[PDB]
Amino acid sequence: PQITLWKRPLVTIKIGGQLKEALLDTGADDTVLEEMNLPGRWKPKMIGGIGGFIKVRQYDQILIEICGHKAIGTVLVGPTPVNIIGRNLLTQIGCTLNF
Amino acid sequence: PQITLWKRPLVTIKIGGQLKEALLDTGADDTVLEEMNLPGRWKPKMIGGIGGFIKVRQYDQILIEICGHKAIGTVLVGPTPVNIIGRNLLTQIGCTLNF
Ligand SMILES: CCC(CC)CN(C[C@@H](O)[C@H](Cc1ccccc1)NC(=O)O[C@H]1CO[C@H]2OCC[C@H]21)S(=O)(=O)c1ccc([C@@H](O)CO)cc1
Repeated sequence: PQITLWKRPLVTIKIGGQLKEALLDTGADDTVLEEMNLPGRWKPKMIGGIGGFIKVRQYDQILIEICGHKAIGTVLVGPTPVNIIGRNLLTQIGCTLNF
Repeated sequence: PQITLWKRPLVTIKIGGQLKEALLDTGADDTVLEEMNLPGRWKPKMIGGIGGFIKVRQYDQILIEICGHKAIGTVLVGPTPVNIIGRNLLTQIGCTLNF
C-alpha cells in the first residue's frame, strides 16, 4: 500500500505471538519495541535520541509480521514510549520513501 | 525520487540560505535541527523523544527546501542528536511510504 504522512504511520505488527501498533520509522536504524518479556538470550545496548539515551535489550533473528509482510531481524526491547519499526525491517518488506 | 532504506535517508536541505544534511524521519511529527542561527522571531518550546524532553526554539513559517522541494513550516532548533525532517514538512513535499 501507500501510506501518507498526515498522521503517524502506525501499522499492526505481530511479534512473539502478540499484535501491537508500531511506527514505520525511516529515522530509526533498528527496531525498538516497548517492554515485553521475550524468551531467549539478549545483549545490552544503549540508543540515543531526543532527550538522551535509553537502555534496551537486543534480541536477534526475531520474526515480525508487518501488515502481512514477514521479516526477521534484530529487535531492541526497552522503555520506549512507542513501538518503532526501523530500517533493518522496513527494507525486508520492500518499504520506500517516495516524493 | 524513490528512496530505499538500506542506508539512512539523508538529504541536503537549504534553510536560512545555508546547505545542511538532514534525515528524513517518518517517526518524527516535527522537524528538529541542531543548533543554528535563524532569522526571525522564535518562541521557547519543549519536545520529547525516545530519551525524554529537550528545550527548543520554535521558528514558524520558515522556508526550507528539501532535496529540491520547497516547504514553509515550523522548524524547531535545539540539541537533537541529528537534523531530522519530520512529517510537518514531509507532507508538504509530497512524501509517502510505499511497500
Ligand atoms: C535520528 C535520531 C532519532 C530522532 C532524533 C531517531 N529516533 C526515531 C525517530 O523517528 C523518533 C521516534 C519516536 C521516539 C519517541 C516518541 C515518538 C516517536 N521520533 C522523534 O524523536 O520525533 C520528535 C520529533 O518529532 C516529535 O514526534 C515524535 C516525537 C517528536 S529514536 O526513536 O530516538 C531512535 C534512536 C536510535 C535508534 C538506533 O536504532 C539507531 O538509529 C533507533 C530509534
